[PDB]
Amino acid sequence: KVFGRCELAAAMKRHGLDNYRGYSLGNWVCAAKFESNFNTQATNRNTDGSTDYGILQINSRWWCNDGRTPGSRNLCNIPCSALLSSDITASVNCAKKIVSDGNGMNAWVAWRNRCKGTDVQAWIRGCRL
Ligand code: NA
Repeated sequence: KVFGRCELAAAMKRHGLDNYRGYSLGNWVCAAKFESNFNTQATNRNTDGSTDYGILQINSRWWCNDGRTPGSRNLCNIPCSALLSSDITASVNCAKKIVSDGNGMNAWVAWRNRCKGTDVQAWIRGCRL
């Protein structure tokens, strides 16, 4: 599914991401925009052979099992295909584990490079939340 901005904002808010570990909702929406373009089905392969899955482009080396990433931890205890669902529950629950991991949202390279230190409130402006 390709989310609309406000639609995703509302879903992320419902799943407890607004202010999760101190990151306002706008951060999460920004990160989803530049990671996946709001498309739950986005995949992208890395040079290391791992792949990133879903709206938040969660990586198969650490976080999910895709059956093809040797010596990967599956710290979210999920098949990586669960991350591509139109229901973002799994992506959100895994993202909460990642963000808790000690590097915060810097784990998301597009967040660091395109959202961090910008006016991220702009990503939820106009939305009914
Ligand atoms: Na893995």
